Amino acid sequence: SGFRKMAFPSGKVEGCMVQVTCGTTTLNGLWLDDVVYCPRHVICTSEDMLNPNYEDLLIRKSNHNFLVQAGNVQLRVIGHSMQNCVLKLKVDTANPKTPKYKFVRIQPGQTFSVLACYNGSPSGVYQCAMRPNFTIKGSFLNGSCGSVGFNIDYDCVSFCYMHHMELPTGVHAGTDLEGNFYGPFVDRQTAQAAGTDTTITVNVLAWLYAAVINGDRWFLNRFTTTLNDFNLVAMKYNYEPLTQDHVDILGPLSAQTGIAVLDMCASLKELLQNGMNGRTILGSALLEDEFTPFDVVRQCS
Amino acid sequence: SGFRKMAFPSGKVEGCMVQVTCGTTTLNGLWLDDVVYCPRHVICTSEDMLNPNYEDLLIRKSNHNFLVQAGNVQLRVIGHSMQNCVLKLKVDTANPKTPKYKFVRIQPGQTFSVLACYNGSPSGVYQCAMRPNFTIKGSFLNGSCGSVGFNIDYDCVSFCYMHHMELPTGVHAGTDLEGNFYGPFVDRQTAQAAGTDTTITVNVLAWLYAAVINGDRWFLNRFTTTLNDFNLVAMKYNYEPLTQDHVDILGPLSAQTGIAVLDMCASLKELLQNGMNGRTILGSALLEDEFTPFDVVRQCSGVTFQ
Ligand SMILES: O=C1C[C@@H](C(=O)NCCc2csc3ccccc23)c2ccc(F)cc2N1
Ligand SMILES: O=C1C[C@@H](C(=O)NCCc2csc3ccccc23)c2ccc(F)cc2N1
Ligand code: NA
Ligand code: NA
Ligand code: NA
Repeated sequence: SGFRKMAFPSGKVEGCMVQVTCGTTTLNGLWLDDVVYCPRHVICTSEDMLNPNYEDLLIRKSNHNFLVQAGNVQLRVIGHSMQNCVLKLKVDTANPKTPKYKFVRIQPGQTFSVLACYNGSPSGVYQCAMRPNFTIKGSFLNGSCGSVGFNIDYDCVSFCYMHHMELPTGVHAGTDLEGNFYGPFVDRQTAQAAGTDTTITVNVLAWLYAAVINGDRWFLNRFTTTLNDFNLVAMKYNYEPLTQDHVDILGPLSAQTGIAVLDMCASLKELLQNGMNGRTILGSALLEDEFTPFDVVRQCS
Repeated sequence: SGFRKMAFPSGKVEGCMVQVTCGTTTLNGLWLDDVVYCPRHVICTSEDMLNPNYEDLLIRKSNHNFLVQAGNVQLRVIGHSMQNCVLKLKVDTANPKTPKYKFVRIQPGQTFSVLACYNGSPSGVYQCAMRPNFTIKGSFLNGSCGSVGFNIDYDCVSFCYMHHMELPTGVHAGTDLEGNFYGPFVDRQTAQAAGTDTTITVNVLAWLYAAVINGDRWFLNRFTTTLNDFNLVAMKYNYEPLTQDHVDILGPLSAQTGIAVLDMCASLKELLQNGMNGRTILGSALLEDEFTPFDVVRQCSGVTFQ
C-alpha cells in the first residue's frame, strides 16, 4: 500500500538525450534512430526574439552549423528540416539505445513524466499533468529546452511533450513531438499569458478513490448528486466540468470500492464546502488533481 | 522557475535489476559485478515466516534452488551466503552494466530515490525521506521486495536502501545494502509498529528557501530568534531539534536569499503557532519536510549526471 507521486523509470529516455548547439545557443535534443529532435528556436539570435522567420533563418544554415554531442562523441549532421515548431536533424549514426517508441499528442488532464536535462545530460525526473489551460507546472531553468515528457505503459515509450518556454507566471509551454504547441502559444517572445487555470475534476475523483482503496473513509457521506447539480457547484470553485465520459472512465474504480461515481461527487461537493478541518487525505491537506484514473489503477489495485 | 519533488534519473540502477525466485517466492535482486543482492526472507515459507532460522534454512539450499533472471536470460548461481538480513548470490557472469557505485548508510532526514520493481522489471521511481522513526512512506505492492533506494553524487551511484516489508500502518521498512535494518524492525511476521514520527526541521527550512527563490514570500517577517528558543518551540510541535550543523548547511541558501537561518526560523515559529491562514506555499497547505538543503540547491541550480 501507500500512495506517492510516481514517475516512470527514465533510463529508456536517458539513452536518447543529446546536446544541440547552434551559434552560442546550446539546448537538449532527442536522438531516436538517425534523427535528432529539438526546438526550432535554437536557430534564433538575440535580434530574432520577437518575430523570427524560421523558414528564412533555416535556409541560411548548413548541416555543419549544428553541433550535436552524444556523451563524448560528436554526431555528423547530414540533413535538416523543420516540422511545425520542431527541428529535425538527420545524423549519420542510428542511436544504438533507441527504445520501442511512438509519438502521442495528449489531452488536458493527462499525466506524464518529465526528464529535466541540461547540456544533454539528465538532471532529474518528475511527474506533471497537462493543465486545462494547456500549460504544465514544471521545474525548468535556462538550458532546459528540449527536455521531454513521456509515458511508458509496457516497454514502449510514448513521447508526448517537448519543452520550449516559460511564461511570465512561471509555468511552462511546449509541443508534441510533431512540433504542434499545446494551447494557443507560439515560439516568439511576444507577450503571451496563460488563461486562468482550473482544477482537473476527474483526477481529483480518482484520487479520492485511491484514498478509499488505501483505507481512508472519513470524507464519504450518505448523499448523492445529479451530474448537472455537481457541475453547477464545482464550477463555482474553478473546477472543470465533469462529463459523462469522465463518469464512465471512473466506472472501474467505482466498482472496486462499491461507491458510485455520483456518490463520490457528493463527497467532493462537501469537501469544497467545508475544507478538511485539520485532517489530511493521503498525506495532503489540499485536493490533488495530478493523478489520472489510469494512474490510480496502475499504482493501487 | 518551478519546484517539484524530483528523483534522480534511474537508468544506471535499471540496468542492475533482476528477478530472484526461491520456491514459490519471486522478488527483485540487485546485480552488481558478479553478485546478486536480495532480502534473505526470499528463502522463507509461510510456516517459517513466524520464527525463521535463516542460517538453518539457508544451509539446506543449493545454488540451483535460486533462479535468477536478467531480462529473458538465466544467470548461473555458483555461490550463496548471508550478510545480516541480505542474501548474496554469487553468479558466473559480471553485470556488463554495473555502474560506478558504493554502499552507504543514510541518516534520518536524508532523502533518496526509490526504484519500485516487480518481477525484476522497474515500474516507477519516486523520492522518499528516511523518517526520524526510520520508516519510509513508500508506495509498494506485493512483489516489490528487493526494490532499492539510491542517490547519485557524480557518476557514482550510492545505494542506501533495500525494501523488505510493509508495517501495519501502511508505511515501509528495509535495510542498507549490508543488510542492517533502518529502525527497530526484524524480518519476521510478528507484531511490529512504527514509533511516533517527527517533522524534519532542517528540510522544512530548506523548502521555505525554495519557496522564496520561486517568489513565494508572504510568510517572511521582520523577526529573528535564538537556536535555543526555536528548539523549545520546535520540540513542542514534534519537530526534530535544529543543530548548529543544520544552520551551517543552510548557510548557502541564507546568503543567496538574504534570509538568515534564525530569521527563517522565526517564520517557521509563526507558521506552527498560527497556521497558514488560508494560504499555500509552493502549492502546499502543509509544511513539506522531504527536501534536504542539498536537494534544494541541486534543483535550483540544475546539477546533472550524464
Ligand atoms: O523553462 C525555461 C527555459 C528557458 C525559456 O523559458 N525559453 C526559451 C526561449 C524562447 C522562447 S520563444 C523564443 C524565440 C527565440 C529565441 C528564444 C525563444 C528559460 C530561460 C531563463 C529563465 F529564467 C527560465 C527559463 N525557463
Ligand atoms: O511492501 C510491501 C511487499 C510486500 C511485503 O511486505 N512482504 C513482506 C514479507 C515478509 C516480511 S518478513 C518475512 C519473513 C518470511 C516471509 C515473508 C516475510 C506486500 C505484500 C502484500 C501487500 F498487500 C502489501 C505488501 N507491501
Ligand atoms: Na546525454
Ligand atoms: Na455520498
Ligand atoms: Na523573520
